[PDB]
Amino acid sequence: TIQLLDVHCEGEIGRVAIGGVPKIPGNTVAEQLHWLNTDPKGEELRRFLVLEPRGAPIGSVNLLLPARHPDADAAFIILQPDQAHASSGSNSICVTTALLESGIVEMKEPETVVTLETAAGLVRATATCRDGRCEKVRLTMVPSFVHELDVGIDTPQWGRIKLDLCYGGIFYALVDVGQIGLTIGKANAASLVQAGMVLKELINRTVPVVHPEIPAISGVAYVMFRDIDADGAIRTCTTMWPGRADRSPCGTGNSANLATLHARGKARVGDVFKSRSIIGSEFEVGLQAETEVAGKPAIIPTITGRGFTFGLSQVALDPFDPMANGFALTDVWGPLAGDI
Amino acid sequence: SMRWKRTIQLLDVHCEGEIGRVAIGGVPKIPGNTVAEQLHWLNTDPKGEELRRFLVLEPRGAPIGSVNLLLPARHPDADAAFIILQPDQAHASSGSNSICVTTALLESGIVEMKEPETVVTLETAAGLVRATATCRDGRCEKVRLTMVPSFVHELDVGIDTPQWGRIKLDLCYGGIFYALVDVGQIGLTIGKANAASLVQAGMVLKELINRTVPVVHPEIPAISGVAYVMFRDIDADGAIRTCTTMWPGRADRSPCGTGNSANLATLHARGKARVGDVFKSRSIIGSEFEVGLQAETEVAGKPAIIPTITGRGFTFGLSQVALDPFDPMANGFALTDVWGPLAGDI
Repeated sequence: TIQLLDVHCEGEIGRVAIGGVPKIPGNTVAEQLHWLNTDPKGEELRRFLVLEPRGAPIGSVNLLLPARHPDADAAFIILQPDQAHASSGSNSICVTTALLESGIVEMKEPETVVTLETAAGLVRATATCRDGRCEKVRLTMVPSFVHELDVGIDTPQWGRIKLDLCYGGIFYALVDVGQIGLTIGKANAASLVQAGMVLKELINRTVPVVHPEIPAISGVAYVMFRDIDADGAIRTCTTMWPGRADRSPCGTGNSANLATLHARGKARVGDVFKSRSIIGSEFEVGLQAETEVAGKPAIIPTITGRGFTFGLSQVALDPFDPMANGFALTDVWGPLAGDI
Repeated sequence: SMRWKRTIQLLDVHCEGEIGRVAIGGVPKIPGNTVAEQLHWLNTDPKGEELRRFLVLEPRGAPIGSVNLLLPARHPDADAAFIILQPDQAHASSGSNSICVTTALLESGIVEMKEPETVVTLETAAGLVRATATCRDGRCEKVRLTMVPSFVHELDVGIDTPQWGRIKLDLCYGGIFYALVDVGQIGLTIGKANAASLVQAGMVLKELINRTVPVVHPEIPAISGVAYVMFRDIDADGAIRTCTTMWPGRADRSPCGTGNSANLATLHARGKARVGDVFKSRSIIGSEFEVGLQAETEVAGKPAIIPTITGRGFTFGLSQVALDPFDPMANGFALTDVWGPLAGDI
């Protein structure tokens, strides 16, 4: 069996696999990510865990893996219906929360520094702990940077629109939502997701991207729509294949967006912003420092959010289930589910 | 992790792809001294809605699957009682979920497993369901349910629709009320590629029907309203192809036991099914049940039948959920991206 702690971060589910995880081939976490995304056994495992009947169209499964850096408490990789991913703020917060509240990592009060090894690098997480509860977690995200601002693409549905290509631990296309004639709110969840899936297909087909120093991280993962609320918060809706919205404000997406703000002169070291998701849940987003990635101007972002352990689950690793290969349908998985 | 926490313990089972989580420990006391009373309570009391919402909506629940609350048996012949929690309401009856419950009771050992066969009597708000389980080496391989008395209310009820014009449906009962609709009338076939469009049609029809076509069981007032619109067809091999659509908008993954029970009553009324007959039914994902006509009977003086439904349950995991009314999202939530077109009414 695989043992999971079921956690949500600002409404976004991150199941944290804390026991019974199989050995994942690779001498680095980046190699393990590559293996998961290329080997048939990697596909089999992911499908088994994420698709029906064992998985749901919402949430990710975070595989805890052996740390390699001596300062890392654990390593992890994020499993989703599309692929394995290197990075995620909401899931890093879920992993931190699970590690501390399970006692796998010793909880110190008022703060515990937890170090998570990802394919993108080490994520340093400062957890505010009180009375055995991990209340919130401030992530120091990996160096984030602009790939290109104001990229134009032709769309049959909305004509020419512009997006920012950028990196916040995985690659994003950021789109001002007014360009597709929608607004970010709950009532538009399906239509926003439909637009995001059209854009992701177009972008993935025509706009290849790879991290200049980490070959295993490539392609635009998600299209994130952005707007501004009246109180000044960065409103976001990250669209995820085969078609659903992130329930959290999106840590990696905010990290990538913060890099665009900094490039435009709209954010500076020391600034703190609020970001709000489609459901109104919130993160604090900070610009901690400037840096460089392979000669490119870059930043060190911070993402602060809360994790809530809501349950425990154990899944039988029985490959004889008649539904062991897993399935999905467009009723609840989104418009591209037929491609699963 | 859960130290110091109040939890509900569940066995996670699927029946032909349809998830039935079975709550076997830490279920709160549900007020009522009959199961029908407990069903009414869940569907009318604020605390009932609170509990259901907490368990079935995000972040704790997903848009697929049901939560089956095991409850004390009242009837002297019953081994256990249960009620089905879904995003729309609590429901009296479910074929797939009765199979999940039986599987979980027997494999956990809560009910003693006998080989080659164990009979488990489940008490529902609709009546007793006899579950005859084929068992071997500690596994409940498959379950034949004797369903509650099923009957026709009216065949070929006409209804005007803006999209498809006037169409016909059968109003009937298989442990809950159904509108059964030949799927050619909406210009779609039942298949995985049409899941979203079938569900959209099912929801339009459910809203129209619930507004204009009240129904109530003539002897069990707690069971009322058309629960589901089920689309039906016949495959090339003669299987009864089904797609039951569930509010706020998804398809049953199973062939639908209660829906097949209601459909079998319509076949019987049409002279197309007799005592002893057996049919196969297939779901939108191609999973299958055996559907039998065991006997004729009467419900409140009306002609009825006793159907059987045979399918397989499979325990895929265990889960525990913390009952924490102080979670900031204790009220639960849903969105139209994954919950279907009527999710905004949650």
